[PDB]
Amino acid sequence: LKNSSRSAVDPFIVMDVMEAARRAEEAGRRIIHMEVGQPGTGAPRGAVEALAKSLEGLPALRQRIARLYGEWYGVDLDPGRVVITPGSSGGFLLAFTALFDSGDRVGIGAPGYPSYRQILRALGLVPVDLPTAPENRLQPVPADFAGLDLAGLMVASPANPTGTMLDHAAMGALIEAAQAQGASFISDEIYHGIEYEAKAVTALELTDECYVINSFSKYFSMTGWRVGWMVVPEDQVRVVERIAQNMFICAPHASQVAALAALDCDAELQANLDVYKANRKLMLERLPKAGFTRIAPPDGAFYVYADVSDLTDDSRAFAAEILEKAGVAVTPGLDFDPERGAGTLRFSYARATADIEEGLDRLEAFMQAR
Repeated sequence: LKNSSRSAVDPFIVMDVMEAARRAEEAGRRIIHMEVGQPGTGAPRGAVEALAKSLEGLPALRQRIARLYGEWYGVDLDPGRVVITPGSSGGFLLAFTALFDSGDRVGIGAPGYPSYRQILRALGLVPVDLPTAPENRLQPVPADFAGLDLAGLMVASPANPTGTMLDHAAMGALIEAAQAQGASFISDEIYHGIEYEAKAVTALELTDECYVINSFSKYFSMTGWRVGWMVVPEDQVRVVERIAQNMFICAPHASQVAALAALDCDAELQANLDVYKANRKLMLERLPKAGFTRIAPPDGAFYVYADVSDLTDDSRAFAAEILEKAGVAVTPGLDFDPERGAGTLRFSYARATADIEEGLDRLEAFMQAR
């Protein structure tokens, strides 16, 4: 069988460390997992209870999400504009299908989420990586795409892998600039909720002419459940609905029952966030001490993105050495930034505080002996 061009997506560099981590554990070694981009926790107890009862999208879930926009952002949102998706992959599929045609160019910041470029290519679209600068908080600025003919622009705040966020001014400027050159604006708000001192800004606070993509996988701690949502303009709901119907793309009902309930599990989800707050405090104090002195500001999410060019020429080899010798799994930067990632690393602090404490001890000892 002959394969297509769109099928030649790139294998994730992080697979070397994750498999090596699995091999380490099979041989008997406890590894501290600082490589995963998912919460250490499962679905909140109230979500699990709700599903268990039922065993013994959804209008109520759309309505509950709409309420979240008022309570979190002071945005009055019609639930008719909330589309329930099978997660963020589903949201990206639906957004890109609604908005772009074969060969359309879509601007994405580098460093960024590895799957953006791959999903765009897989659909016959053209990802255009925008190398972002430290002085710009590793977020795109209008100048980054003023020279580029783009059909769309995608931004993330808090971002993977950096944790950096876009404040109201930064988001406004981006939206104004996108709109002015005909680039459809997509706001990835998947890590909203996982926030420290900076307040997340929904693109809905600045415009309705945007697609917002979200998920229950992060703050709501339902990674694995394949449920999320998107918000689209009033005039775009029917476009999305027909695609979702005609392509049968929707969240499992079991997952929708759980997510409805998860939205009211504020106490548990804030407890998870207290853990992230404690771990972040530890990362910020102890990583410099270990030799990781150049990091992007971890405004939100649970990542630290480090420039390690003083320590190594090849973050892939360096991550492998950290695993072998320190028993700590970290992610090379190459998946996020193919041009500059050989000199960067991403740490995740989504695990228990004791695991982070342990990870930092291991890192410190390794870097001393190195």
